[PDB]
Amino acid sequence: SALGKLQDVVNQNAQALNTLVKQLSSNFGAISSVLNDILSRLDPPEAEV
Amino acid sequence: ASVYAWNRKRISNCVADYSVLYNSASFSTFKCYGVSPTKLNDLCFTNVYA
Repeated sequence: SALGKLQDVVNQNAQALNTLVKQLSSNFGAISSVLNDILSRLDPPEAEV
Repeated sequence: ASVYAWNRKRISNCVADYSVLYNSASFSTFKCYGVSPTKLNDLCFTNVYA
């Protein structure tokens, strides 16, 4: 634990990036979290929503 | 069958042409919810039930 101060900064940056990439897997109330699935499955009037 | 004993048929291991369902005018209501009607020929499915 000698170099903990640098390791905390590295871990916080990597964890923030990891959470940012994890946010892509959430649909946020939509039918799916994948854009390609929505583009392939729906007409534009529902796809815009 | 009647609506209390509605008949459920599994559809699997087939290639399905849904374009004869869209282009047929015999259906009074042809309404899809989770999928576009014109994209049915472009997608692959499982757990198909009629």
